[PDB]
Amino acid sequence: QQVCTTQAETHPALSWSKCTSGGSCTTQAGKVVLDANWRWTHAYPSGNNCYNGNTWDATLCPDDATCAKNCCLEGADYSGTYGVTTSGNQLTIDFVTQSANKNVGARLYLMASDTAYEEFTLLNNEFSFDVDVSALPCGLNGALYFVSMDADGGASKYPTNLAGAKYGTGYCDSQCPRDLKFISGQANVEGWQPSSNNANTGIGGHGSCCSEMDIWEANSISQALTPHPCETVGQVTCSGDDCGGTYSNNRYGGTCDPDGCDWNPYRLGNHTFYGPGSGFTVDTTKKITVVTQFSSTGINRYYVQNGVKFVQPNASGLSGYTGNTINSAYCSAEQTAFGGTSFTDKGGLTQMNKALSGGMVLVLSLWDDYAANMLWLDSTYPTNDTASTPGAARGTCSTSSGVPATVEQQSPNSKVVFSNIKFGPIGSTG
Ligand SMILES: *[C@@H]1O[C@H](CO)[C@@H](O)[C@H](O)[C@H]1NC(C)=O
Ligand SMILES: [Cl-]
Ligand SMILES: [Cl-]
Ligand code: NI
Ligand code: NI
Repeated sequence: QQVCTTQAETHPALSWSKCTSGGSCTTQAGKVVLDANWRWTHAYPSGNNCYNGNTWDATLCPDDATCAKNCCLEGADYSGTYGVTTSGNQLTIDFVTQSANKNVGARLYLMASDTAYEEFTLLNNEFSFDVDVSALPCGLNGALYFVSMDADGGASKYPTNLAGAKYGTGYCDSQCPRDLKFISGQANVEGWQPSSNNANTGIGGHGSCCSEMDIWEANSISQALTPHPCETVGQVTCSGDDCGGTYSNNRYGGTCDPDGCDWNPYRLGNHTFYGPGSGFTVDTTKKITVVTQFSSTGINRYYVQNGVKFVQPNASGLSGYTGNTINSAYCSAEQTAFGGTSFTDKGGLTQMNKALSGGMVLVLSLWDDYAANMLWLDSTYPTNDTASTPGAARGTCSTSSGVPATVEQQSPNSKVVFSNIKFGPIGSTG
């Protein structure tokens, strides 16, 4: 895509800490950038909208290549349109923001500079952040995660991407998402189908696949930590159903693992660890520090709240696994007990570790779920199962919760607040 400037693009500043072996940390002057899908796209250098509602303009966009030549991305009013603000080391994302239109959430990337995403190599290192999920009810997901995106958004590979990282291009993840309007310097107009339950979204003929490490997906009720490997570490474009993922006729027919080897303490039999108020070990009405440590043998986790350190609880009642670590033994035991082969079919932790040994881009988002109402995170899922089905129970939310139109109407002032990001070798951030 091209770049237009009737709306200025200024990336909100966000401080974070880089720590070194020995525990010295120094402040990094980062910034964040809004994903290109949230932006206004119109004719370059000026003219009609290329995309409006959930359909493309056929004249401007007769094919994928011509569309990208004819259409530009605009700048973003982060606070006024998207409900995104920063202060020092703190980032806030509001759920519903009303201005010209109703905006729902956001997806943002941490930048090293105004033209480059920050690239984190996770293996042998740890990532720490603080989060306030108190204003995230059932059906919402405040997510902090990593994907194997190109640092320049693909600009050096695809000359028709003139927008680059400055405009939040180049997203990919383990779903091989097909809802993206621009992939690898081309529009996704050919075969585009509007969503039946969402006025603003659709599904195109291509998707964008890459490795993904979901450090944090959570609301005030439930949370999960999930590696997702892909057969190719970095970005690849897929076609149609061969993308796999939720919006495809065969979920597992692609090159990424859309399920992942997930660790949700509630799903793993600990129903008192995480939740609102003093009945839980980690009280979700108050700020939580979440630390995640990556090794060739596994992923370890601890929390700090009110100055008190709590390690990840052990899996409870999982046949053949007694630890608290995402390692190959856990991922196999999980598949054996709960079902599925996707994670190991796509190369498991060995393949995940290849992505963790290269640069990954930090993604911060807030979303509601137009496929499954977030029931997979915070309720019983699938709903035709009950608590007696192994792995069915993931949280205490009602099976009727999380319908997007309902949560958007009911809880529009929901928000997530991420802060105090720290990164360095294992043991260095604490
Ligand atoms: C849940 O985790 C807490 C904190 O680690 C622990 O004290 C408690 O025994 C765990 N519950 C079960 C059922 O294992
Ligand atoms: Cl229980
Ligand atoms: Cl419970
Ligand atoms: Ni194609
Ligand atoms: Ni219980």
